[PDB]
Amino acid sequence: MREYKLVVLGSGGVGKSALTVQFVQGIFVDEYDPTIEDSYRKQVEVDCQQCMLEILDTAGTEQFTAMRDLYMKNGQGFALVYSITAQSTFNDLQDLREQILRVKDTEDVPMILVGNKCDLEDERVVGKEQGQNLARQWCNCAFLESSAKSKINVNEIFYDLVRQINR
Amino acid sequence: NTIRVFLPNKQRTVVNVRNGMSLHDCLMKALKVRGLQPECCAVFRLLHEHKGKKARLDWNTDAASLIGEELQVDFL
Ligand SMILES: Nc1nc2c(ncn2[C@@H]2O[C@H](COP(=O)(O)OP(=O)(O)NP(=O)(O)O)[C@@H](O)[C@H]2O)c(=O)[nH]1
Ligand SMILES: [Ca+2]
Ligand SMILES: [Mg+2]
Repeated sequence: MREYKLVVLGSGGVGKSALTVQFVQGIFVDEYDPTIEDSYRKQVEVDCQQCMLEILDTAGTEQFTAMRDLYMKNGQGFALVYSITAQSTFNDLQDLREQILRVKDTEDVPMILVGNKCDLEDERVVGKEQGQNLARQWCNCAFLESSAKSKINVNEIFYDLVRQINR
Repeated sequence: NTIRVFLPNKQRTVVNVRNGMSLHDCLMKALKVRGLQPECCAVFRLLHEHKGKKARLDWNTDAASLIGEELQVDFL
């Protein structure tokens, strides 16, 4: 079956791992255990088709970032995640999107902007239109707000990337 | 204080080793989130000196003794 290489990017503590393991294992990771290096693979069914998904979960907090360029070179689709409870994580994404375009050398790369922790509405410091308005600037890229905890739009992040790659 | 582990289905993880952990304790969470059960797998130490050989390890091995070693988990 066909393989899809996805990379989950974003700053520390935004929920990259929580979204990933909720997607592959249906487990909610409550603890904050900073990632060093982790890759997951799971056979799924997207639009009546069985396919292999490779998901590289990156370290939001690392000292050496030389490998990021290589992860971007080999990935087919990218999920840029921020947390709606921390403004700096949202601000940090513009650099990641610019770096990806630079490495792929095209403005048309499968991508989805994800605002995680949407279940913490009372703690929101990044508005939804603020998030939607950033995605429109990035050539109208996909955008959604999720929650690894409540299971809101978790599967959607990954299926959408598979769908953009299929076009 | 880490160990890189190659897992089945072309997966990989780098785990932190806290003094006192057995090989089973440090890989527990990484295996669980991928639905892998240690009792159905063998774990090896990759021998780089002997071009491609692996040397099987006990799941109860002291993990701190393996810092710097690259490992491989396979199914039985
Ligand atoms: N309430 C709420 N908490 C969340 C959500 N997603 C993740 N968390 C919590 O936020 C913390 C950080 O999540 P984690 O997945 O570890 O983040 P990360 O982006 O992978 N961190 P790092 O880059 O260091 O690896 C964890 O305690 C996790 O349970 C969410 O949608 N809702
Ligand atoms: Ca080594
Ligand atoms: Mg993580």
